[PDB]
Parts: sequence; structure tokens; C-alpha cells
Amino acid sequence: QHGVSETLVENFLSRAALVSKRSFEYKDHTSSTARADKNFFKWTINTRSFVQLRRKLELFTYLRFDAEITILTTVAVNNTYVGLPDLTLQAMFVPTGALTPEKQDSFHWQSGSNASVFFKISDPPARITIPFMCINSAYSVFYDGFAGFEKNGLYGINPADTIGNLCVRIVNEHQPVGFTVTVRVYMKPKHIKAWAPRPPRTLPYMSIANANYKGKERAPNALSAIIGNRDSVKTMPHNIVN
Amino acid sequence: SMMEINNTESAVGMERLKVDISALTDVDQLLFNIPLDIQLDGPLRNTLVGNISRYYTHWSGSLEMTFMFCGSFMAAGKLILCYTPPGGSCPTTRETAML
Amino acid sequence: NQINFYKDSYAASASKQD
Amino acid sequence: NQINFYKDSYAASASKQD
Amino acid sequence: NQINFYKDSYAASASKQD
Amino acid sequence: NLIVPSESSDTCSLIGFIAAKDDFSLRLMRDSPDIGQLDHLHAAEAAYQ
Amino acid sequence: QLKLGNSAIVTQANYCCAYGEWPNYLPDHEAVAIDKPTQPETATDRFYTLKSVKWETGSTGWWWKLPDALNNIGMFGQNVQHHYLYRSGFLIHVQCNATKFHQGALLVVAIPEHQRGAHNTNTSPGFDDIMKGEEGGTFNHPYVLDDGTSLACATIFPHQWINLRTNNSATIVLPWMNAAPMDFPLRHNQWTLAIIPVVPLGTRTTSSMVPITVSIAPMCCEFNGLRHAI
Amino acid sequence: QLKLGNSAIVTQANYCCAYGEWPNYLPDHEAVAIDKPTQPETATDRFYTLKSVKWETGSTGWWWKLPDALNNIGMFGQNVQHHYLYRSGFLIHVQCNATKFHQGALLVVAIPEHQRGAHNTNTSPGFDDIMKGEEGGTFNHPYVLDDGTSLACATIFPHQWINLRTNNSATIVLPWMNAAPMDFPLRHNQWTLAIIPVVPLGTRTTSSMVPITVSIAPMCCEFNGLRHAI
Amino acid sequence: QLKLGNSAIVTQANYCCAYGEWPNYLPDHEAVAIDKPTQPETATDRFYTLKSVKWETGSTGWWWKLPDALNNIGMFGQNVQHHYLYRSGFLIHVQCNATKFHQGALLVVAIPEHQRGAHNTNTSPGFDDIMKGEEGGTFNHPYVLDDGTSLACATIFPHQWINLRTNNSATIVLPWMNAAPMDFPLRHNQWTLAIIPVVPLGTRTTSSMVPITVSIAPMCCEFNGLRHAI
Repeated sequence: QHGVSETLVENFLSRAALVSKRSFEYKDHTSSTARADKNFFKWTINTRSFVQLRRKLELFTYLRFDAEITILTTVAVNNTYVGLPDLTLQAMFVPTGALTPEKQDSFHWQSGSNASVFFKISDPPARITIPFMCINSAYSVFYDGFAGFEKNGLYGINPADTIGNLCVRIVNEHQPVGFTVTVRVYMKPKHIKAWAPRPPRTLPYMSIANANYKGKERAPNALSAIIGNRDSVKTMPHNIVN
Repeated sequence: SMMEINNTESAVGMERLKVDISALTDVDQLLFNIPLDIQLDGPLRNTLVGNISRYYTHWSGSLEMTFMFCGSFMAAGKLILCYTPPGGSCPTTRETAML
Repeated sequence: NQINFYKDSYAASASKQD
Repeated sequence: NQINFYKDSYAASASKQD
Repeated sequence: NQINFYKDSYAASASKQD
Repeated sequence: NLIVPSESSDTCSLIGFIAAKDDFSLRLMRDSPDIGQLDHLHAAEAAYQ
Repeated sequence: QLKLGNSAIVTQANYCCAYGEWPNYLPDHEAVAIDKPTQPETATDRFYTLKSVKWETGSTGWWWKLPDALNNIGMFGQNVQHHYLYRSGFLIHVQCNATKFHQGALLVVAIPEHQRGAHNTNTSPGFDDIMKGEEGGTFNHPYVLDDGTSLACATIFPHQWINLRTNNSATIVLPWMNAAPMDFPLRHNQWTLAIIPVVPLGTRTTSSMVPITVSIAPMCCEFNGLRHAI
Repeated sequence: QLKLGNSAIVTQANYCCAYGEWPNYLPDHEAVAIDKPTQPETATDRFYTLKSVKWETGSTGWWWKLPDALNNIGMFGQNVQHHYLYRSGFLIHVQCNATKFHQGALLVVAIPEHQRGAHNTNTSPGFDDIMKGEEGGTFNHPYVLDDGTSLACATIFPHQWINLRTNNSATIVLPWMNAAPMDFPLRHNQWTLAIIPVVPLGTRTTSSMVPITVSIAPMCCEFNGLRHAI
Repeated sequence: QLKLGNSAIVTQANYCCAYGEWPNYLPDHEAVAIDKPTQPETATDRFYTLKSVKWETGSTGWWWKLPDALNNIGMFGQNVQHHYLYRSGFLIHVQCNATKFHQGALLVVAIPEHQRGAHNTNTSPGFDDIMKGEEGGTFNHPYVLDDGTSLACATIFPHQWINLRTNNSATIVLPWMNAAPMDFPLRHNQWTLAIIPVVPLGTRTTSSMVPITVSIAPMCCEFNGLRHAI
């Protein structure tokens, strides 16, 4: 007579978990390097950058969900302190492999067809719903095979599994002091149909591109010993002693 | 899903799943005991009943241990699989645990 | 929760009815 | 979406029904 | 008060009806 | 006892399974302590670059 | 008896409908391509027997990715090279027997979408590390299934046990396991037959070179996109 | 399967209703005491497993008097010490197995009212020679059943055979065997499980310390005359 | 007459259904454990009489936590040590009488979940300060019920008065008072019989060593989780 409704996969996986986080600078980028974010960042939307949602979504082989992207923008100041600004941010949704902008004020941000969302810091966080956009009927979470017809393709990375790019910029111009604008993206998968459950991953992750494994140096969660050791098979660790 | 009852040192890798029982010259000896904390670390952690339950805090319901013997067809013998409800120590002699 | 004032069927809440 | 609390018929949402 | 637009029955207001 | 003949290996092995029953239940969901990262994973910057 | 095509195996049995599903052809409402896919019924739906692998004491495991094991064998391999798409189930029958004095256990487990991982490096496995072919592979670390997961939880997958005490065969009957209805065979492997010594081979009698023979019958083969071979 | 209480034995069997009678509670017309006897159903009606005895070559036999084997075990032994009367049947299951290369025979025979006799003396057996307890006894002369009778005619008693060729278990299901409906447990033993090597253990293989394990489940335990323990 | 089991008390009376509830067994819809709990009816549901405590002039009070008073007495104490769970009501009958020349009052009050507190320190009471056993305890400060609450409001609890003018007995009939249906007896005490001199014993006649005798009958005892004793 116990309710089993909390272990539903629609309830199990629909936690709005952190999927992206960049503290990028917000200043005069006339003298900054090429690798640094010049008031914008692209992010290829993947479930794999943070290991807690990843291990939950890697419990299944095939997932059919609607990503409910919630973008939490928060701001800090890089000697003296002044008031935090009410910065307007654009988060333009670019598809996989399409043209992502190269500047803050480039003419790709006009969003003549791309889905953008113009939100502020002092507003509630920008929550959009990105649909099930796989060309297949489910996201191949694990894709045993290769994408390209040649033999140079990446193993495990099906581009149909890839959601897309989330190009996020600050709509405001540069201001005479530098701010550190941290953009946290929270994806809540919903309308979830889950197929083919898998062994939960025990060893720690190495990369987001694959399923490489190293393990800890000692038990628990080591390669030769996943479960932590005890004395003998007839030795009870948490034994009651009275 | 398989229990890692042999979670000892010098059990490297796949030796942790199996439990090596042998011909014993003594009488009524202990072979292994299993820490039954589903939520905590132990031989039930890396199981389907254990990895999914560590996503939760409160749990109910019965468990179902299947012990698969992997000796020869000529190997004959008997075991007793005592479940002891808690409160006391882990029972070490057979007369204590068959109760 | 039955509030879905959008024209898209995927835009609804998480269908936790089972 | 059927929410149009304005007195003008052009003020409605984008009529994407086809 | 009958406003409960959440899918959970415990999320309602304080049931002060007696 | 375990009683084997002279041509069977005496070191016989038991594999132990565990499942749940139909009355099993779980509630009050929490994050898994079985996984956890201290840094970003490899090529997690490459998802941005 | 498991008679598919002209092939046959006299069995004495306990099979495994994988995820409760039997292999069938693609239904016309779930069909995608506009042309009728060819169905080479008795030429491909038959037991293709791979090489036997020596079930030794220090063996770690064996893995055959499907249909990468079968892309060069018989009229399945000729239909694979001449057609762009395919949709096949599989009836894996694994033969491994020994005396009544041998002990051992086999986790004959069929893994859907076995994305492998290399050990102790950030580089992904290449083409030659995955698409081994008819020869199959060998588990570097079978205890973690070579992808950081667990062998202990590998019974969530479609599996059968060859306990050399009880039985001498494992029959796993795999349906089409893909998010797509059909797929390109030369760059993707939906299943992976994993054969793993959970309990190693042990005896006191005279040593025999005990093998594990694998007979994989594709089932309900569709093929589509006919062109020249590769 | 023989599941009594929380105890269980997975069996594969041939039991023995002793004298054709199944253990039942005392009927109210054959009841004697005026107060309702307590019936600790799942706490006592369960398999109490004694020690295993080494089934050797020069073994003579073993005898366990009931309920003297069980007067100090579990909630049967606590009900025995706290109640003046009792009325219990017994479901004796005797476990003894070996390989298919061992030979041997067991006359697992349950003797009602086994009044023993000492050998070559006129002195009766004392208290310590009869009430051995959980440890049981050993036949001084099994060929005459230690009372001048005959082992050859001991099959008139409720008996089962563990022929190590055929079977590996003996199940004897004993009713209440007394002239009285209930009795005092600490000074009387209605049954006696006699386990006797009629054909000794013999093999040519490697020697294994073959035991005989005895699981005795009391059945339909009544108890009456509740007072302090002894 | 209060006849439970073989125990009896000839009474002349005014009892107390505690919170209007009579002790009953656990209903099957509110049952939690999958196995049927044992119900040792006449062996445990009987008046277990504790020691008598000397009702003196400078007496402060007495407290018996239940079933900590009864974890070592009779077939209740043997069922407690052999079973992991239990669910028992209680029929506390408190015997205290004197002449028609003695004055005095007893607040025989049964406290559900009497979480005690130590005086003038921040350290919690230990194990030895709470689980006193059959001997019971003595109130350090009865005016505040040893937990900072008030004796004046202690009549919100199930209570009976032994006014030595009017009556010589208090009968409190306690149901199962726990948030859980069953509980572990050796680490938890649901009730606490508090016997308190609100008006002290006083007379001018010859001094008699007036005691307070406590008879606690458990009622509707279930027990579950049978294992070896502790």
C-alpha cells in the first residue's frame, strides 16, 4: 500500500540539473586574448559536463525528452565596489554546426530565424523549452558506432544526440569597470520516455566525449575494487557490539 | 544483479563477485556474511537494488537474494542461508543463526 | 496542473501521471 | 492560446493554425 | 481558498476546515 | 559440507544475486554519493570552444 | 530444435526474448523510406557460426559487436555491403560445454549500444579498437565492462547464464534495438554479445582445450538502399 | 519445499507420515487440563538444526532423543522451560549427501519410547547416559539398538533410508506418541531419532569429512502449565 | 476481577481506557511487515508484578518505563529478546493501600514518550539513566516531571488517582502508543508509569512500612522478527 510514484522515470530524471556554467568577463575586450570570452559564449548543449545528471541519463540507452533550459545569470564585480548592473542577456539557440557568432555585436545576433531569449539579471531566470529535436525517435545516450562514413569519425558522439548550441551574450555594451558574469544553465528533461536501462556507472568520469575510465587509486570506486574492502568475507564491518 | 560479497583485499577485479567455498574438515563453519545496508557502502552498493536506492533516502519492501552455485555437476553439498533480523551481533556459530 | 497557454504540445509541464 | 483581452482583432497572437 | 495549481496534494494551503 | 570427487575442483564458487520484490518502494530522492567530480571533466571546455 | 533457414541446432531449450520482444520486420506505419525494403528470408535468417574462442583459466572475456561480426559472412554480408540500410534482429546461440567435472560460469550478456571506453586515457577508442570484425574482441577490464559501468549490474541487459554445472548453451533472441528504424551497418553496432568468465574454468581432470563457439542467426532481415558493394 | 515458520528447506520430497498420522493439536475431547494450552505457532514450529555429526568409516550410529535435543534451543526451549506440559509432533529432516562415487546407507529410524539398556551390567542407565541434550548420543551396539532388540527388525518403526546412491535426505514426520496427551519434557523423551550406518561410508576418491546434519522441526506445539523457568 | 492469562486480580473497579483506546492487535491494513507476527496470547498477556517501592514520607516519586520494566520477566521477556519487533498494550494495575487513618494521594500517571531531562547540565541523560530495567527509577524533581514540564498539567496524560481516603488501586489500560506500528523494545520505551506523591503519606498511628506494588499486564502482544536472543 506504498506509493511508487516517486520512482517514475518522469519524476526520476526531471530534476533541473546544472548542465553549463561559465564565469566570463564583461569589460573592454580590445586587449584580451583570443581564447577568452569577449562578452559572449557558445555552448554545445550536452548533458555530460556535470556528472550527476549524466549518470542519471546514462542509466538508459535511449531517452526521449524535452529539454526545459533554464538560464540563471548572476553577476559579480572584479578595487572599489559599486552597484551591480541590470544587464540584459541574449541567449540565442543555434543548431548543431550552424553559424555561431564571433563577436558580441555581430550581425548573427539579429535572430531573423534563430530562437533567442532576451532576459535580465534582476528578472526571474529565463526558462525556455527546447523540444525533442533528434532526427531519430530517441536520443542515443550511448551510441556504439561512428558518425561519419569515413574512418576518422568520433566514437560515441552521434550528432543526432546533440541538442545544439546555446550562444549567450550580454546585450549591453562595455562599461568602464569589469564584471564577472556567471551564467548557469539548468536543463530539466521532461515528457521523458526511457528505454533499455543500463548498469549505473561506478568509476568516475574522465571526459565528456566518451566513457573512458580510470577509477580511484583505492577502493571504493576503484578499477580493481568498486566496493570498499573489508577484512574477510566472514567479517561484518558494521556489526553490533553489546 | 551480482553482489560483491568477496569485497576483500587480494580479491582483484572479478574475484569479488564470486565466493570461493571449499571442502571443510571442521563442522558447521561460517563461509560469508553480507552487510545488508542497501543505502550504505558494502556488497549491496554496486547492485541494481543498491545503485538506484542511493538516489533515495527512504526505502521499503522485501529483498530477493539468489545464490548461484558454480561448481561441477559432480559437486554435491548443502548450505543454510540464515537471515538474522537486527538488534544483536552478527551470528558466528550455526546454532545462533538458524533461529 | 492543467495550465498550458502555449500553442505547442511539448511546452506543457512534466507529465508525471502514472 | 486563446488569450486576447484587447478590443482589437489584429492584437491577437500569431494565427499559426493550419 | 481553493487555489492549488501544483500536482502534489501536500502542497495545498493549511486545511483549516473544522 | 562441500563434497567433490578427485576430478572436480574443490574451490567451488558461489555467485550471489540480489533483487527487489513487488512491494519494494523508494522515496525522498537525493543525489548519488557514488559519483562526484572535483574539477571539470576533460574536453568540457571544448563544448564551449 | 532451432531451425532458421537451412541452418539448424538440435537443442534440448531456455531462450531469452530480449526485453520481451521478438524480432519482426519493420511495420509499414513505422517505415520511413518510400521504397519497399528487400527481405532476404532464408538466405540471411540462418545461424552464422563465428570462430570458437579458447575458454581458458586466465581468460578475461570476449565481445562481438553486431552486425560487425557478420558484415563479411554469407548472404548477410553480401546484403550488408550492397544495401545502405538494414534492420535485423538476432538469435544468438552460444555453445560452450565441458564434462561433469568442470566448473565455470558464463555471463552471456547482449549489450545494447556498447559504447566502449579506453582505460587511463582521455583519447576515445578509434576505429580499429571498436570494429574488430568477425574475430571479435577481448575485454581489457571485464569487471567494469570496458566503459566504467559495472559487471555486477550487467544483468539488467538481456543475458543468459552458461553454468557448466547446469546448462551448456545460452540463447538470446535480440530485437531491433535502435532509435532509428534502419541504420548504416558499416559504422554502427546496435548490440554487443559479451561473453564473460564470472567464474573461471576449473577442474582437476586432464586438461582439455575447452572452446566457446558462437552461432549468431540474424532474424527478420530487411535491407534497403541497393547500390554497388564496398 | 518444507517451509515451517520462517525456516525453510528446498527439497526435490519423499516424506514419512509416522504410523500414518500427521501432527495435529490436541482435540478438545481428548484434552485433560482445564485451561487452554498456549500454541506458539510460528515461533516453535520451525526447523531447529542440530550439530552435524561426522559420518566416518568406523562410525557406529547416532541417537537424538526428542525433545531432549530441543530443550535448550530457541523459542521451543524457552517454552519448554516455562511450561509444565507440552504436546508436539516432529518433522525430522536429516541432511546427508556425498558424491556419486560414495557408497553408504543410513537407517534414519525414529524410535518411539527408546528405553535404552546398558551392556553387560544389571545397573540401569543413569540420567547422564540418557538425557544427553543437543549433542545427542552414539550407539554402543547399533546391531541390537542398545536395548537387546534387533536392528534387523527396526524397520517396524517409522524409518527412512538415505541410500547415498539414490537419495540425500530423509524426512520423518512424527505425531504425538505418548499414552498421555501431554507430558513433562525434562524427564521424558517420546521419540528417538536413530541414525545408523547399516552400510558404511566407502569410496576410492579423495577423502571428504562427510557429515550428517539433522534439522528437527517440532510440529503443532502445545504448551501448558506456565510458570517460571528452570 | 481482572483475569488476564492465568493471572488474576480480584477488584472491587474504576479503570482508565487511555486516550479512550483499548489495546488491540495490529490490523492487517496498518500492518507493515510481510510475515505474520506471532501472538503469544496467554503466555504474555498476564499481570507481571514488579517490586514494591516503599511509600515513605520523604519520597519523591517512581517511574517505570515500559516495556523496559518487562524486558527480562517471564514469557514477555523471552519473546522480547527473541523477536526484533513487538506491539503491546498495557494494563497497569497499581496496588497501594493503607488504613483508614492514613492520608495521601498518588498521581498514578502513564506518560507517553517520557523524554527525560537531566538537571542543571547540558549533557543528555545516558543509557544507564534511562533504561533502569525492572527496578524502575526515582524522580529527581517530580514537580517538573524531570523534563522541564509541569506536574500540575500532568493530568492531560492517562492518569488515575489513588487517594488513600477513597480508593486503594489505580488501573490504567494503555494502548499501543507509537508513531510506528511496531518498534524495537531494547532501545525505546513508549509509555512510562509515573507514580508520584502529590500529597505525602501522613498518619498519627503506629508507623507501617507502606509499599506501592505495581502489576503491569501487557495486552495484545504481537512479536515479529524471530531470531536468537540477546
